[PDB]
Amino acid sequence: IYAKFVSQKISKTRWRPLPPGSLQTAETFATGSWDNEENYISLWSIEGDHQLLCDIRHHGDVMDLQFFDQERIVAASSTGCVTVFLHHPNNQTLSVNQQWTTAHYHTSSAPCTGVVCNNPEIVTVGEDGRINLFRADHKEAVRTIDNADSSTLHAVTFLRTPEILTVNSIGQLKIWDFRQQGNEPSQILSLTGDRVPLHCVDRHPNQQHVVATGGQDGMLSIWDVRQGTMPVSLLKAHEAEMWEVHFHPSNPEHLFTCSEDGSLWHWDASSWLSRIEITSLLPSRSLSVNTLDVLGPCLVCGTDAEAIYVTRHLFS
Amino acid sequence: ETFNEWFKHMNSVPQKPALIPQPTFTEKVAHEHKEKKYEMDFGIWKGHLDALTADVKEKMYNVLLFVDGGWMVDVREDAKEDHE
Amino acid sequence: AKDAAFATLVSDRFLRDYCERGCFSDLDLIDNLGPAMMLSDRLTFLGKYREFHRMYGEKRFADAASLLLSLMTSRIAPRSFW
Repeated sequence: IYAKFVSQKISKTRWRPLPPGSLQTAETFATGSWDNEENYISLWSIEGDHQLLCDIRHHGDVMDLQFFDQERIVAASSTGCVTVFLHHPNNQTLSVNQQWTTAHYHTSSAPCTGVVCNNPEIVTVGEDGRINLFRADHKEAVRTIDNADSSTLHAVTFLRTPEILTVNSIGQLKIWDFRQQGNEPSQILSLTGDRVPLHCVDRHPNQQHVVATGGQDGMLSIWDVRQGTMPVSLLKAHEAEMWEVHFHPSNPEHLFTCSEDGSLWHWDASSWLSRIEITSLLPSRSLSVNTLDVLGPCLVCGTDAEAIYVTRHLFS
Repeated sequence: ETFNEWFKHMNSVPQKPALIPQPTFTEKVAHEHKEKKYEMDFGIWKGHLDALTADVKEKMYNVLLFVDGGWMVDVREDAKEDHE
Repeated sequence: AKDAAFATLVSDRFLRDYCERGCFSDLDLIDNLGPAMMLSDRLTFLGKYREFHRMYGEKRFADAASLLLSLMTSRIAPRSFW
């Protein structure tokens, strides 16, 4: 593993998707700067080293970033503008094709929380309780669920098409559908009380009912969508709030999670619904981390101390 | 203890990539990835080595240039007869 | 896919389509072609040619282009556009 300085607080880190049937590892990865007066969304490309390819200025703090395809990258700003940074695959340029400025607003400016990436749609959520479902080459959204909850969303995970599951700030996980009538959720799964606040939500690649989430206490909760309304396993890990948490797409036993204390633990259960081995990839000293990406053998993450750790040999 | 740690950190630098003649398509990508990782590994090893050297230099300076006398020098000259 | 016969043909087609005017553009900075190691290191000639045609740095770009041409003319990247 090796770190690289960029003089910018990275708020998101997502690796680029490979082609169909490719046998190589992930070489390109995107990043998102925040907590500054001029946020930018550059894209790096690989002791190891990495150089910057293209960059573009982004208005507002990039709260979430996800790649929709090989040349499309959806980004969630802090002003409610869900601008999809469609990267040009010809001259290798970062431009903007489609953008939705009225995706999250208060009738003020509500900041966009999480944003899912599924071809060919665009599921996102904001602080105003609006679950929009945009698509490609569309001016308006196809479905907008205006939730009347008192809390605010922080993350949104999609299990099956087209029913996603978001997490509020009260530790509850509500499941909604884009083709359903009304603005109420079908299922509601919360924890013990309303003091804990979930910030990350991700489902398994093989199991559509199992999903892992992280509260504001550092305990990784693995709940199910057809096993009551509570968590099946609640195991503590860090001491601060859980930043991002996502498992690997190749193997479902390995799963990484980031916290607000400065520790990138990588759990290895080689089932989550049932002795798990945890190994921290980064040490102390460094500040808290924002997000972390995993694409088989490579691992890219971003810290708050203007650092970006990259390791293309996680199992070698 | 600082000098020993600095020596142990300097004696464990990152090695270079294993060059192989007549490589294949996957071998070229593996060598490129190894060379890209080495660009950061060598930098981190140089930074840690420089930090350890700067710490060892300060430790040696504090051990040598000691205030009120020096290294193993009694400031008081009114003790007993301790010739040994 | 099956073997390197398709990759070599694709590389030859890309090299023939790029060389058509004074500046070898067309597929500039849009080649990639990354697969494993043996199937990925063979696409270095096209990348070097694209880098020499796009940017130029004193005689280094000319030397790189000459080296790529000498490597392609040695019964490597076919022999149509060589």
